Amino acid sequence: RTFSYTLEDHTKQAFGIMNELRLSQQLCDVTLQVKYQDAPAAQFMAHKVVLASSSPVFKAMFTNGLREQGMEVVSIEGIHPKVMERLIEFAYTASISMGEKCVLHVMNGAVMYQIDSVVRACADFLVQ
Amino acid sequence: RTFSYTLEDHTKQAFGIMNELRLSQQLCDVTLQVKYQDAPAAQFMAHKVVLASSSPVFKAMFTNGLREQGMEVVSIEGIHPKVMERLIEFAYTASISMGEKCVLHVMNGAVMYQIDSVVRACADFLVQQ
Ligand SMILES: CCOC(=O)CCC(=O)O
Ligand SMILES: CCOC(=O)CCC(=O)O
Repeated sequence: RTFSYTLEDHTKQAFGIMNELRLSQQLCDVTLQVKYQDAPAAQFMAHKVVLASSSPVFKAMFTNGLREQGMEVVSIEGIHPKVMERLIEFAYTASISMGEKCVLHVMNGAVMYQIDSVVRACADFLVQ
Repeated sequence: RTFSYTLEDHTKQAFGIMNELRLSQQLCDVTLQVKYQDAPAAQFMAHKVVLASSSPVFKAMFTNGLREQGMEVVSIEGIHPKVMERLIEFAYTASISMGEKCVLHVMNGAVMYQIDSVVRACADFLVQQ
């Protein structure tokens, strides 16, 4: 015979533990340093493979050229720290929540990293 | 006003991409050397984050002390490569499949790494016969 099993919500469970390690700042290999004009400088630790799984730009960024081993600090301009936070939070939880006055900004940052999922979601809200 | 959104199958999508990165050996930070008895040696590269998310044992051994961040080679003992390769494939696909005269072996390695999900499924197959 042959025996097969599939834990249905495993990915949801496994991703929740991935977010835990991200808040616990454990097993991280990248540090996003965001700098926007007239904005406090931010700093976001994350896992390269997790961001690469949610954005083709993060994936192409971390798999091309000479990459730092252990911990790679990546400088980032053109996106506000608050927007870079919601993007990471979506990648780690598959959920994104902002105010009415920031959907356009989040949508723009979503396009900058080709997170197509929250691009279309921001579109449905703006033109409701 | 507020806006909320939830990609329900996102976690399945991102895990599929993470399985590709494993099969392409890109961004991997651990290499598991599995030599069981006299079986032919085998190596499995993976991401410590993914393994820590599916196994509390892998999480404990990757998030304690000072690990040489870069590419850690870890020797695995007491488990057969065919079973190990399947536990890794479960961690990246959430699906496991093996033979009948075999459920005992992957249940042991699953118990060895505290993957309760597939431990109960194997136990519920031995009882049901
Ligand atoms: C330019 C900063 O404005 C924002 O986009 C704030 C982001 C947010 O509150 O979700
Ligand atoms: C000793 C290795 O045990 C196995 O993994 C058996 C594999 C199988 O029969 O499907």
